[PDB]
Amino acid sequence: GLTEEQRMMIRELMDAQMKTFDTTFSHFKNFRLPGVSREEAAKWSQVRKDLCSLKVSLQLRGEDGSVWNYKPPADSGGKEIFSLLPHMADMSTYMFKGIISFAKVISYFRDLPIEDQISLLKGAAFELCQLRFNTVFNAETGTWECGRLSYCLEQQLLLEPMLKFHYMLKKLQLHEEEYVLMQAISLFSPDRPGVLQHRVVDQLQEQFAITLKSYIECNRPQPAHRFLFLKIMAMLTELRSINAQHTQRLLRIQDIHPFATPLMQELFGITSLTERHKILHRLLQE
Amino acid sequence: GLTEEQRMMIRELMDAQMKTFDTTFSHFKNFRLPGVAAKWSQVRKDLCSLKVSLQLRGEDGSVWNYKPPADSGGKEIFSLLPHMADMSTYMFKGIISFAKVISYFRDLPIEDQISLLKGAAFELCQLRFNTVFNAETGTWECGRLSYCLEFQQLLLEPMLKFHYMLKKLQLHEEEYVLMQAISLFSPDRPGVLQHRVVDQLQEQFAITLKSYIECNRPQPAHRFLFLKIMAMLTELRSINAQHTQRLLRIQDIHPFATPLMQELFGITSLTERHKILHRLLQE
Ligand SMILES: CC(C)(O)CNC(=O)C[C@H]1CN(S(=O)(=O)c2ccc(F)cc2)c2ccc(C(O)(C(F)(F)F)C(F)(F)F)cc2S1
Repeated sequence: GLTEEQRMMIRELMDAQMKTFDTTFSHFKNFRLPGVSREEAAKWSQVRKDLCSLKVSLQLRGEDGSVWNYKPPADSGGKEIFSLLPHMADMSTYMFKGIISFAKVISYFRDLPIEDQISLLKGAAFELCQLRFNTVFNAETGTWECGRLSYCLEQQLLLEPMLKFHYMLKKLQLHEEEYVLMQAISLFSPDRPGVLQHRVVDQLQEQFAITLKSYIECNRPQPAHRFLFLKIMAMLTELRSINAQHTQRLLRIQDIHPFATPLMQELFGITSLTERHKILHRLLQE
Repeated sequence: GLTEEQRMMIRELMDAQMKTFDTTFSHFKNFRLPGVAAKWSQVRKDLCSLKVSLQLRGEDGSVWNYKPPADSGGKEIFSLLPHMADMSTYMFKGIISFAKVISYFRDLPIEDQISLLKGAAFELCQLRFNTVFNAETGTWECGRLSYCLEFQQLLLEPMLKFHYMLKKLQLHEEEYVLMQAISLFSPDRPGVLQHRVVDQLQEQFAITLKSYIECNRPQPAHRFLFLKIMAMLTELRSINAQHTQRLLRIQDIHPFATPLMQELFGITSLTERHKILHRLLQE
């Protein structure tokens, strides 16, 4: 169906995925859990909007069958709005370490300069996390099934860009190979801030895009999936728009309530690329 | 009507109840929680019948709910035990404080103070838990903490039957506190030397309770109330004997009791053998 170069490209991405994506969250342990001025007011009013827009309940299923469940608090008008942030900080960081490992194991990425690698990971980390999270998303129950951990959502949610993305991507019933090809397309994005070898990255992305188009023609019937490829490219455009939204969101919260882990500060630009990104450089050279 | 001596007696117990019973459970903190041989066949039969889910409401409105694991079998049946022991110890410390602020109890030799406390701790705890028990939901509403029952099968557990039965009488605060005093001043407890004084004390609290009822409960619903309460107390003594035996069987195959519980229950001269009690009674 596809060429041998195309089959081997997929095989490389699928290997990279099986090796670095802990699908059952079996190594995500020792994480934190929620406990048992005119200019500043404008900041707090905005941050309150950023957080109350997405509400989930936590479910922790014990090995024995015991179930711990965390229902979030209402906006009383204080710090309670930040109860889930250290837990989300640990979850994001775990997910990011997986994504750095994923990129690192790909030859086309490994063969790029360290500075380009850093810039590509800074620009794509969140996007790759969401695509990965989409694979554990249950659209019937409104839940992300993260092994023993579950995140249960509480047309009200269909307005929230992040939620509409998960519901829509899940609707496409994508294959493991298609999710992984979406990951490469997003990772090898030439238009990222700080990318030097723009030409090489553009030729790499186009080859991943061609392989995805070719994979759809060979593996899917006629013609229900006629525009599946273009539907996928639309989702990635939307994903990049949610990424810009999410960076402004995170930075605003970080500004009034510091919560990001050391790796999150590096990825998001919270206070010479190798000098400003020492954790990332270590992780890439391991 | 009530005599001046009876009115003062109620007043004192009521004042002792408020000083020593934190009904909102606001000072209950730093407690353990479940993690995020034919004796085993009997110990499992003790634990299984008393199945509860735990709820924790934060000041913010946030709620942590714990659903327990099923049997077979398996050390998972001992999940709520460290927590239960922390809650018990906290209640027993309030019961100890309750006894201490009572003049009638203070004027007793330290050995009898220990003997009465060892005999009544569980009984007084059960009486105080009944006041926070909601019979409509089967929940002990202990402030931020809630213990919810997971039917004729539920009623097969005497401790659980006692709670529904006692709640049906719809007792006043004065009646609950007089029951505590009657159960505390039990002359028949092991090691009680001052039998006569304790028995005289018990008869005056029982007389005070009878007088309180005649003076305040004239409704047909409350006919025979005094004798029902007295039958409930005898029933509470029976449950207490069964509970001590259940605890000793659980502790033997799975040690969980705090140092105060080991003292109160016997788990291993009176003042030396009960150092913590002796300290608490002096402090
Ligand atoms: C008043 C309250 C209690 O309602 C406030 N809302 C919450 O505490 C919801 C949590 C969960 N979510 S979420 O609902 O958007 C979500 C949950 C699970 C998922 F897998 C994906 C999204 C989330 C996601 C990212 C992020 C972050 O990326 C963000 F803070 F946005 F930067 C983080 F990981 F860095 F923290 C935060 C949250 S907070």
